[PDB]
Amino acid sequence: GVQVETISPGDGRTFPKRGQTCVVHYTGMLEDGKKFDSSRDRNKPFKFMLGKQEVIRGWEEGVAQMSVGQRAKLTISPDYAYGATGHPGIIPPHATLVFDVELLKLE
Ligand SMILES: [N+]
Repeated sequence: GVQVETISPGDGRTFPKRGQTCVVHYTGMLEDGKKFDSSRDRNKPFKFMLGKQEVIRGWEEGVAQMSVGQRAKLTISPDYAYGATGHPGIIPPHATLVFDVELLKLE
């Protein structure tokens, strides 16, 4: 499953619902602490609709427990990320990923 640890609190009341577009900034890291992706480096926030399975299971379940403005660290197990196959060249098999995600707003 996913484990959420608050880094900085959000409003404590606006949680994302199915069908909404979440606008976030993130940084992906492998268990070692090595970065592999980051909307921050691209200086452009990422958007995805909750429920449309366009991101890994772990983001859909973890981000749904965050509120607007909150910045959290998600620790996601293989079964909720890229599985046994991973994504060769980028993500190793059976990899536990750590994301530093900040929920900027909802649309
Ligand atoms: N995968």
